[PDB]
Amino acid sequence: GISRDSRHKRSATGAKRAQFRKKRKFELGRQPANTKIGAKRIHSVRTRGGNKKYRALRIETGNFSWASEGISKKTRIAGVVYHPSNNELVRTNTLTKAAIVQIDATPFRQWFEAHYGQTLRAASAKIESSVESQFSAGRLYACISSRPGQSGRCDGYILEGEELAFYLRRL
Amino acid sequence: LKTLSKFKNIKNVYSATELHDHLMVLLGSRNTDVQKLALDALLAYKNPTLNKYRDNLKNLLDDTLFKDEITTFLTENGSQSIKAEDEKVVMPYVLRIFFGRAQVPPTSGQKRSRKIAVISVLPNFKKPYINDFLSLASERLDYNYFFGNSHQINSSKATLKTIRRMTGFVNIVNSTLSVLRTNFPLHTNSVLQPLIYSIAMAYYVLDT
Amino acid sequence: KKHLKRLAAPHHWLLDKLSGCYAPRPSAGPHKLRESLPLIVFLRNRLKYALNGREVKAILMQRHVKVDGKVRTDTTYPAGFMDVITLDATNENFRLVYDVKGRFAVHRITDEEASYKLGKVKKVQLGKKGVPYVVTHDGRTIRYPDPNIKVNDTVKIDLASGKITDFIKFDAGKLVYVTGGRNLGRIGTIVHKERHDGGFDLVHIKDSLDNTFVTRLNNVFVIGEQGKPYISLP
Amino acid sequence: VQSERAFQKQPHIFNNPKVKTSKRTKRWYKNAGLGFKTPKTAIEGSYIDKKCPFTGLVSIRGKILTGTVVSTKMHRTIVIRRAYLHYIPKYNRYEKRHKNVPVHVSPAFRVQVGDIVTVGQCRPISKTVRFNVVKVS
Amino acid sequence: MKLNISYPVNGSQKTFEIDDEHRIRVFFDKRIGQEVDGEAVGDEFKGYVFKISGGNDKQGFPMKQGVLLPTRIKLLLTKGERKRKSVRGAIVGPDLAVLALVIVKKGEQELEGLTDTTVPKRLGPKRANNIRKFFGLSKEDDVRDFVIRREVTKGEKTYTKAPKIQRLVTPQRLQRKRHQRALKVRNAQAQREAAAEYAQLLAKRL
Amino acid sequence: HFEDRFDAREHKDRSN
Amino acid sequence: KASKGRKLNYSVQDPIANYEAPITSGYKWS
Amino acid sequence: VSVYQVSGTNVSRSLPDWIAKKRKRQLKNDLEYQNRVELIQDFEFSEASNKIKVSRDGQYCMATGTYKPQIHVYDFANLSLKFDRHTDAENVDFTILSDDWTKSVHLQNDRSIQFQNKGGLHYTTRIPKFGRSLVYNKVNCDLYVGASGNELYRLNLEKGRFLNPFKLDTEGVNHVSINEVNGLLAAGTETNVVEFWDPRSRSRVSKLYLENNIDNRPFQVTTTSFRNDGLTFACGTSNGYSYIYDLRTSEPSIIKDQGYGFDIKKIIWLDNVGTENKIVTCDKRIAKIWDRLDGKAYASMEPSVDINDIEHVPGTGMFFTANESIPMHTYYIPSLGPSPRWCSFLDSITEELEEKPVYSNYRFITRDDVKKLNLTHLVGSRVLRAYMHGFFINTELYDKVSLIA
RNA sequence: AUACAGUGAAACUGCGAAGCUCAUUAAAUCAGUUAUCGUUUAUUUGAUAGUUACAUGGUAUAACUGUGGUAAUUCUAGAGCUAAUACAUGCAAUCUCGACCCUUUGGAAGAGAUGUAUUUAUUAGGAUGAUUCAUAAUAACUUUUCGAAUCGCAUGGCCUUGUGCUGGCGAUGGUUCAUUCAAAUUUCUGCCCUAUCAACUUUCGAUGGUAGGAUAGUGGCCUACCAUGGUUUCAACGGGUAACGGAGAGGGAGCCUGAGAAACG
Ligand SMILES: [Mg+2]
Ligand SMILES: [Mg+2]
Ligand SMILES: [Mg+2]
Repeated sequence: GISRDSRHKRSATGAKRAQFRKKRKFELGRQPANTKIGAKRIHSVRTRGGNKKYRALRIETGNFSWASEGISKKTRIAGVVYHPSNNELVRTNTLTKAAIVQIDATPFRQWFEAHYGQTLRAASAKIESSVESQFSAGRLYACISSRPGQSGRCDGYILEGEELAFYLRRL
Repeated sequence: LKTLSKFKNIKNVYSATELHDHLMVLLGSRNTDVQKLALDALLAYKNPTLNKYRDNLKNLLDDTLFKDEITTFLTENGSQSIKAEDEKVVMPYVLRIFFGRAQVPPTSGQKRSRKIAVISVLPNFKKPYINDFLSLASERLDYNYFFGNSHQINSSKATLKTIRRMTGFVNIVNSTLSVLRTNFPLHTNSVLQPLIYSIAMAYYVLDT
Repeated sequence: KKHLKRLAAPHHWLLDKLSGCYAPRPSAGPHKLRESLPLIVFLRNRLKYALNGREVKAILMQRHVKVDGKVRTDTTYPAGFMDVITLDATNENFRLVYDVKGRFAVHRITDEEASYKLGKVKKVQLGKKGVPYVVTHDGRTIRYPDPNIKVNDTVKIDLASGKITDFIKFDAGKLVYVTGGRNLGRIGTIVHKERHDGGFDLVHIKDSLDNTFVTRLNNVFVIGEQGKPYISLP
Repeated sequence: VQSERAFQKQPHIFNNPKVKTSKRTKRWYKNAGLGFKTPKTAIEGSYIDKKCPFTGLVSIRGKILTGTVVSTKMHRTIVIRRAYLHYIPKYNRYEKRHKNVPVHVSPAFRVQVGDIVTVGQCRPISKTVRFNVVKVS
Repeated sequence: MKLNISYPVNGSQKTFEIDDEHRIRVFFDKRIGQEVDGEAVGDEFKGYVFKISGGNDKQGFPMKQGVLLPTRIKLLLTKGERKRKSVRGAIVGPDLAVLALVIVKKGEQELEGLTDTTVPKRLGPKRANNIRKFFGLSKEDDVRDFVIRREVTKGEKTYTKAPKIQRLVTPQRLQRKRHQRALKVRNAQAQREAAAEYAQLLAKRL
Repeated sequence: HFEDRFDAREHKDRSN
Repeated sequence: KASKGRKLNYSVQDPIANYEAPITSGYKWS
Repeated sequence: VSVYQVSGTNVSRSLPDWIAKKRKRQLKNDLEYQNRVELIQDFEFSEASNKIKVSRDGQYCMATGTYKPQIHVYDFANLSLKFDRHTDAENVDFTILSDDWTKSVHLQNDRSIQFQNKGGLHYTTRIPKFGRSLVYNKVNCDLYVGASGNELYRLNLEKGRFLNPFKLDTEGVNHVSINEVNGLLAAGTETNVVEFWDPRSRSRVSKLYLENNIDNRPFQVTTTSFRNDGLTFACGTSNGYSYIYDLRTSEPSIIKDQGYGFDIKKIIWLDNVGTENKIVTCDKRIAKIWDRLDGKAYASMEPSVDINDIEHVPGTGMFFTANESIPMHTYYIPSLGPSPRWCSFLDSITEELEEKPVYSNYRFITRDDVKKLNLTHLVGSRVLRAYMHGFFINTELYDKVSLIA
C-alpha cells in the first residue's frame, strides 16, 4: 500500500495528474519500524537483490561513543528525552536517528576511573562541568547516530560542547 | 558424571566434600560439556542460594546466551545482579565458569570475542573476587619451589607443557591489565611471583 | 529481451539483412553488445569457415578457436576491438580493427603480434590491502601497474601472462584510433584536447591528409607514436 | 544559525571540546570545480547548508545554465527565467518565449531580483529543484 | 471401531475389529499420547498398555495432535504455503472409524499376530560411522569387512549387493585436501612475490 | 553541443 | 494549515456516510 | 486460588523467545512438545501484540500486531486464524462496531482513522492531531477520539461528518470511556484530573482532582472505566495506583496500588463471572484480580514478558493478554468461572497445564525511594522482603511512612 | 570389481519458469540527448580470502516395507528403515628493521609486525573538474557474515617400503571489486485548433527550509515544525481531435518466491 511514486502528486503548474499505471514493485515502501526500548527484538527484511535489512522493533542497548576520550562502550538505553522532529516519539519512547536519549554512565565512569585513576595528570582528567554533573546524576545524554529501522542497531555518541548546551536549552 | 548428578543425595556419599572439590575443578574445564555435567552435579548438592541463580549459571554455560547473561546477570548495579549477601556463595561458581570460558582457545572471531567478554566483566567484580580470579589462573603454575629455594629452576619442570601453561597465564594477566589498568589488584602470591617465575623459566629454557 | 532481429542487428557486423528472421544475440562478456562481434558471425559470415551455426558449434567444441589465448566454446561469445583470435589448425591469427566505414575488419597478423594486445586504461584505483590496479577497456583488472600509468593511457598486455609489457601516455602528437562516433575507424594524430569539466571532453585529431576532426575523449584509443604504431595496421 | 529544532552541524566534522586548540569552529569546504571560485564567505562563514555546492553534500555535474533571477521570495531557493526565440514555420517568424527554472541558492551568494546567475545541475534537491547557483553577477 | 495396534519392538502390526461398544467406550474421552490399560479393552489384552497415536474418522479425515476437540475443524495446515483443510480433533469419540495404538508394555498373554511375529529391518547402515556404531567396531578395525551384503538370485544367476560406504577415508580425499592446501600456499607465495617485485620497482623509481 | 553519434545512413551508399 | 488535515473540515465524507445507524431506543436510563 | 497458563511463553525473561524455538526444534524429540495442547492455532503475532478484543457475539476475536503491522481475526469455532490483514501503520487503539468482526474502526499511530469492513479497508481519514484513545457511542452514533490537543474530536458515523469537538480545559486526553447505562463520558487528562462530559448536551458536568496522600510526585490519568451498574467509576494513575469512585460522592472509596510503580493500562470489571465485586488492574508487569469492596487480592497473572493489554471473555474464567513476546498469553482461572463453550474440554486437561503460582499482595519500593522514605533502618528486617533491585513492603505500612515523610 | 564402480524407474538436492482481450490517451505517451559523486544488478569476463580431522551428529527423513481410514482427489494417519554439494557442527606460518659487516650476490643476533563482513564514533587522505571518493588505523558492536568435512578422470616424482612423503587436468562452491546483460529515477529539445477556456494550485502538500521514516537509492515519496509561496495574456488551467494516429486474466483487498514480478504462479 505504501508507494514512493511521484505520479500521484500534482505537477509544478498545478495540474492534477491522472493515474498513468498501476503501482510497481520497484517503487515500494514498507511500514515504519517503531523501535522502542525493551528486550531486543529484530526482524530480517529481504530487500532488493539478495540484500537484507534488520528491523529493530525493540532494543535496550547500544554502542555509544565518548568522542573526546575516543572510546566506545555498550550501554543500556534509559529513555528518549527529546526528538527534533516530533514530541509524540518522545512521549512513546520511540528510538530513531537524532533522538536524544539517556544512557547508563556506569561503563564510561569505570573506564574513566581506570584510565586516569580519579573518581568522577589532573589537567588531562579534567572534563566539562556539564558532563561531570551528568556522571554524578548517573545517566548521560547521548544522540543516536544509527538508523535502527535499517541496520537494526541503536548506536550513538555522547553530547558535548555546543551540541550539549543547545539541547540543554531545548530541554 | 551424568551418573553423579542423578544420585538422589550427592551430599551424603562416602566422600562428598572431596567429590565437591573435584567437581569445582571440572567446572573450570575448557570443555563446556564437562562444565554442564560438573555444574549439574554441583547443583545436586542442595544449596538455597545456588538454586535461586541456577538459571543464570546455566545460561552462562550456554554459548548462544553467554553474552546476554553477562550484561544482565553480572553488571554492577543491574537488576539481575546477585545480592550482596549471596556474592560469597555464587561467585566461586561464577569465577570457575568464567575461567573455563577463558581457557577456550581463540581459534575464530567468535571465540576471540568470547575471551574479550570474559575479561571485560572483571571490573564489575569486587577486588577480593578479582584477586581470586587471578589466583585461579596461577594455581596450575608450580612456583612455590622456585622462591622457596634460592631461585633455581627444576629440570623436570622444564617441559613444553609448562611453557604452554605459562603462556596461558601471562595472556590472562595481560588482558586483565588492559581492562582494569590502574585499578588492577596486585599481590605477591597471586600475580607477581607466578609472573616472575615465568620470566625466570623462559631464560633457563632459552639458554639451556 | 533475448531475441534480435537481423535488420535490428548492429551495423558493424556487415551481416546481410535478408539472411532470415533472427541474428545472433551476443552474450555478456568483455565487450558490450553494441561493440562486439560474436564468434558465430566471425567464423561463418566473415571467414566463411563454417556454413551454418551447427558447424561453428562443432568447430568450437573441437577447441580450435582461442580468443586472446584462451579457448572459448560459446557461439555468441562477444569478441571485440583489439581481440586476438587464433586458429591453430590453419595457423591463422587475427586482430579485430574497425575500418573507415565503421566495420570490423579481419586483419591477419604474425605470431609475435598475436602474443600481445593493446588495452585502453579505463580506470586506476587502489584495491584492498592498498594494491593499485588498472581496469582496461576489455574488463581486465591488472594489479601492480606502473605508477606513471593513468586513465586514458594504453597498456600493451602480454596475453600469456596478462601483464603490462609497456605503456603509452595520452598526449598531443600521439597516434590515436577512433572507436566511436561518425569518425569510427579513422586513424590520426592528436592536436588539442579541449577540456570541459562536468561535461564530455573533446579531442581534435589530424589525419595524414591534414584533415581535422573533433571527437569525444571516450572514443579515442592511443595506439602509438606518429609513424610508429605498436600494432600492424591493415 | 541554530534556528531549528535540530542542531545544525556539518556532518562528520568533529570539534573536540577537551583539546580546545582553536576558538573557531572547524569548517569543512570543497571547490566545485569548473573554474568556479569557491567564495570566501563560504570559507569563513557561519551558515550550515546541506545543499550548498561548496560546504554541502551536493556535487555539480551535468548541464550548466545561465538565467535572470525573477523571484527570491522563498527560503534558500530562487526562480530564474531563461528566454529564447521559438520559430513558427507557418508565418516564418520567431516569437519570444521563456521558461521558469527554480534553482537552489546557497546563503554564500546574495542575489537580487534581476541579476544574472550561472547555475549547475545536481541531484534532485526537492520536488522541482535540480539546479544549484554556482556563480552570481 | 477398528484398532490398528502396533508392537514396534517386533516391528509388527495388526488390526482388530471390535464389534461391542464397551471397549470403544472405555477408549472414549482420551487424547493422543495418553495411555490405557489393555485389561479394560479385553482379557486377551490383559496386562498390555496402549498409547493412542492417532486415527481416522468415518469420513476419512485424520486426528491432529494439539487441537482439543472431539469434532472436525478446518485448520490452516502446511504439507511456507499454507492451505485450509478439514481435520479431526484429538479427543477420541464415537465417530472414529479406526484408532491407532502402540503397545508400550507387554502383558501376561502373547498376541498371536504381534508378539509372536517379527519383521526384519529393510536396510542397514551406509555411513562408515553408522556401521561402526551398529557393530561397535574399534577404530583400528576396518568397516569394509563388516558391510552388510544382500544376496540376489535372478534365475540361476546369483550375486551379492552391498551399499557404497559414505564418509569413508580413502586416498582420494587425502589427495584432494593436500591439493587444496598446496594451492592456497602457492597462491600466497605468488602474491608475495608480485608484491616484492612491485616494491623493487618502486625502489628503482625512487 | 555535438552528439558524436555514428549514423548508418551517412555511410550507406544512396546511389540507387 | 488545512493541508494534511491539520485543520478540521466539516464537509460530509461520502464513504462513511450512513456507515452506522443510531439506536432509536436510546440509553437504558430514562 | 489457581491460575493456569493455557498458552504463552513458558520460558523466563532473560531467555530470548526466538532462540528457544530453534533450540526447541533441536528439543523436538521431547514427548511434552508432542503432547502440547494449543487452544488456537497461529495465536501468536510475529514479534509483539498491541491490543486484543473479543467480539460481543462471543464467537470471534481480533488483535493487532507489530511487524508488518497487521490485524488478526480468530474464529473460535474453528480454533484458528480466519485471516490476517496488513496495515500501513501500527495501531494505537481500535473498536469493533458490529457484534461480529465485520465492522471495526482502527486508530493508527500516523494520525489516521481507518474503517475496516468485511472485504477490506473501506475508508481512511485523518484527525487534526495525534490520537491516544477511541470510543464509540451507540445511541448518539458518534465516534470520540482523544488527542494530544485539548479538543476531544467528534465524528458522526450516521451523518459521515466531523462535528464540534468538546473543549477540554487541560491539554491531552490519555483515555476516553463511555457509560452504557448513563451515557456519561470521562477523559483522562495529563494533569491529575478527570473531566466528565455529557453527550446529550455538550457540557462539562464536573471534574475530579485525584488526591494522593501517599505519593506527592506528579502523575497522569492513564485509564478510566465505567462499571455496568453505572454508579461506579475506576481510574488509573501513571504513578501506579487505581482509584474506584462512586460517582455521587467526591472521594475515593478505595485506593489500591499495584506496587511496581508502573502505569495502569487497562481496568476491567468482572461482573459477568459471578461475585461481581472483582476488578482487574493491569500494568506492564503484572495484572491482578482483587475484591472491589475490601481490596483483598483474589488472584494474579504474572507473565514473564510485558503486558500491553488484557481482555476477558465475558461469563468465563479465560483471559487473553497482548504481550511483547511472540505468543499471546491466555490465562484460565477455573475458580473464577467455567471455561468458554468453544474450548469445552479445557477443564479435562487442567492437570497437564503449567499451574503457575505474593507479588500482587505486597508493595514494592525502589532503592532510591527507600532512602527518601527513611526506611533504611528497616533494611535487614522481616517487615520488608528483598526483590531484585528494590525491597518489598506491606501496603499499609508504606502509606504510614510516606505520610511521615 | 568384497565398500561401490556399466546403465538406471522413484525420491531428495541445483537451475530456469520474466500470444490474446478491453481502454484510450497532446511533448504526463513516445523519440533524441544528459546524469547517477544518487542507485540494485543472476549470468559472462578479469582480478581477489596462508590467520575426530586418515574427516563429527541425527539434532533425518523421503523414495521403500508393511498396517489401515475414505465415495473420493496432485486426499490421508499409525509402525519400521536408509543417504548428500540437503540439514547442523567443526580444525609446528609469513614479512620488515636488521647488528655481526662474519662472507663483501650472500647468510645472519635480536627487536618487531601480522583476517574479512555489519553498525557507530574518531584520525590520516592514490583518483577525478570537483567529494565526507579509493584505502589505512584506533575503540567497541553484531540473532558477528565469509575464510572447501564436496565430486570425476589420471596414478606421476621421490625415497626415509611404509601403500610413508609429495602430486596432474577438470567440475561444483565462496568474500569483495571491476566488466557485461538489465532496471529505476533524471537534465534539455521536439508541427493541431483554440480566450465564444483567464485564472490555476494550497481540494485533506500546493511552492520551499530543518529533522526523521521508508527506498535499491536522490526526492513532500511520507510524517512533525516553520515561511507563503509556485504556473499564467511570451497563453497557465480547461475543451475537441483520422492523438492505433495504458490496463486486466470472474470482481475488489491482503500476502508469499526471486538477481529481476506488486507475477497469466
Ligand atoms: Mg460414508
Ligand atoms: Mg567470476
Ligand atoms: Mg531528508
